[PDB]
Amino acid sequence: LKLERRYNYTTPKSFLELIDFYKKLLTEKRETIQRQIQRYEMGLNILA
Amino acid sequence: VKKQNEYAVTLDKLESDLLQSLSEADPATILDNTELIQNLDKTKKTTIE
Amino acid sequence: IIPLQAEETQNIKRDLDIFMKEVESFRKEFMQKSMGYENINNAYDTIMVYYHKLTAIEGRALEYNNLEKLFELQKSNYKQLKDCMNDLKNLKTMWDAIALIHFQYNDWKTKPWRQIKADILLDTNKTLGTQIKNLPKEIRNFKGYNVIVEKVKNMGTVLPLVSALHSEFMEDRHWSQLKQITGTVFDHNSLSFYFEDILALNLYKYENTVNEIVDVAQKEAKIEKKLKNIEQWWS
Amino acid sequence: NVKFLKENIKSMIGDSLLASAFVSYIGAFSAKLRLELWKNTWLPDIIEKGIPITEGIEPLKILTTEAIKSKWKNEGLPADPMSLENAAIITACARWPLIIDPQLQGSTWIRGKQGENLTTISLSQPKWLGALTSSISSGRAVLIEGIQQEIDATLDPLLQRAVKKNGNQLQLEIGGDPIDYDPNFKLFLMTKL
Amino acid sequence: TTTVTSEDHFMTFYNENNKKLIVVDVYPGWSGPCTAMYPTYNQLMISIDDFEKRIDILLLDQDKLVTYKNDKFHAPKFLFISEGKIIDEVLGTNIPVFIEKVNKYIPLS
Repeated sequence: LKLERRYNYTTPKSFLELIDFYKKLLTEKRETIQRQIQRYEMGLNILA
Repeated sequence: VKKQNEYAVTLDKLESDLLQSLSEADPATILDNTELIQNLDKTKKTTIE
Repeated sequence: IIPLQAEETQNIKRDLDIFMKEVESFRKEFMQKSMGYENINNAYDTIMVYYHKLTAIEGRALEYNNLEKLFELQKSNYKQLKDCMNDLKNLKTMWDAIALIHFQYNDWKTKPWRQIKADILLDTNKTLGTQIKNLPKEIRNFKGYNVIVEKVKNMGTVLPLVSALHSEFMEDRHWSQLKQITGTVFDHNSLSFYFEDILALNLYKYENTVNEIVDVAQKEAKIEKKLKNIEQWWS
Repeated sequence: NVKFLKENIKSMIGDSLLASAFVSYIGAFSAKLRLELWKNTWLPDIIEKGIPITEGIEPLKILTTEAIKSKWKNEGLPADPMSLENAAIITACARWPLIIDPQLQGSTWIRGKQGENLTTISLSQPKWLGALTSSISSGRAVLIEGIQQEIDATLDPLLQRAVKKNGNQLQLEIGGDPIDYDPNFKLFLMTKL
Repeated sequence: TTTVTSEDHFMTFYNENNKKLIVVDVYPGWSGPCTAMYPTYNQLMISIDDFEKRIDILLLDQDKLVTYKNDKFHAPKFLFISEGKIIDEVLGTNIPVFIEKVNKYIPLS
């Protein structure tokens, strides 16, 4: 706001909607791997 | 980038075709089976490539 | 000889303390919901068992003081008994709450027979307010009380459904489509005893479907009223 | 592949914090400042806290793949960090993407990415409430043009990411009469200002 | 309900209801108390004998039965007897809408 005229704003609702998004993105990302790692561990147990 | 994406799909396909092939084939067939010898040659090559 | 006799009595007192705490828990665990009198009889019956325990309780407290000799074990067996007495008193206040609960449940069945669209909506509002008042009043006591509180929670859900029948925002065609999904033999306005039949379809298990049904009805009641406002203009 | 993936769980826990922090707030700022928020302030404080971040990650790589960057090169997204960054943000957006685009770079790219049934609706369109409520009920996407500032009161219920669940079918209350809302609906807002 | 006219008729209706309670209601909160007492004595008799089956209520016709029961206990007035012996004494009046006072009344031992 000091450097250029451009106005941005953050609210406590903006923060509360971050914590939601991270929780949602972390589960999705971790669920993609926990599926991928399972295939390899399932397959290694067969190879062995 | 298209070849890196292409090869990843072919290796992912070959990976699944080891899991079904080993499990389905019997221990007496596995030793002198032709399809399993071919896959192990291809998978070793495609990893280096 | 005081201790030797005291140990014997204390051991008997503790056993009696436990049995009383079992009997007080039994009357609290047992929910009518509907069931009347037989529960009220069980409470007064428990009242006799406690009076019998208080007597035995006394016959110990006598034996201890008779012994004397400043034995801590005599006073502690008493501290064990007083615990069972307070637990009994908790069970007392519990059975009391159940009776008031059956009285509101009894007023509800009378209003099903009475029915009335305008009466049910007003009845549904006040009962919801009274029911909410009772649950917040309930606190502490013994365990198994959650079992009773959920029964009251189920009672409030049916009170919300009665208010929807009151409004008359759903037709029979709307009542049939929901009835197909619901699989309930009773329709929107079948009889007066339908309040009992609506119970079988769990409020928790079949609120979403009925709510979704009642919501689609209100949109149709609005959609129809515009068609009636429009049909009136051209007529 | 196992041992690496096990290290790729915990390191995709410290990543996701940066990614989320980056997508939510960063987007209103300019190149220099955007860079100072995630590289000069955040990425350092995560190394101190010992959250197991993958070494050398930046928002470009961690949010979106290399295949999908090459797709955007074909839809008029220039290769400058700021446009890729902006584009990675609109994709993984929890809140509705409001876009500040003079020079119409953003608008042209949304027509590229969302090619089919991206129905463009200026707030000044006459039956605009009807065209949106019909597209909400069964439509791919809607770009809203103009929308300079002061968003109309009829959008305020839609702008709320909240959708009411009426049993099986989901129905959100927009305007006077509530209308059904189907999944995979997008709403891009763009501001030539 | 066992309507009393005295402390004799208050302790008699008390002793009669030995299994349940007999809540003597000595006077009221003014405001034409006789008609209101008999009207409340019906809805409470429904809420006490029919609904609860716990207590009777003996609206003591103007005497000092409350003061004598409070004397005999040691523990408008409301004397709650158990086998004709003073067990519960609570004093305080109520106007026409005494449903709040009655809800407040429900329920001490």
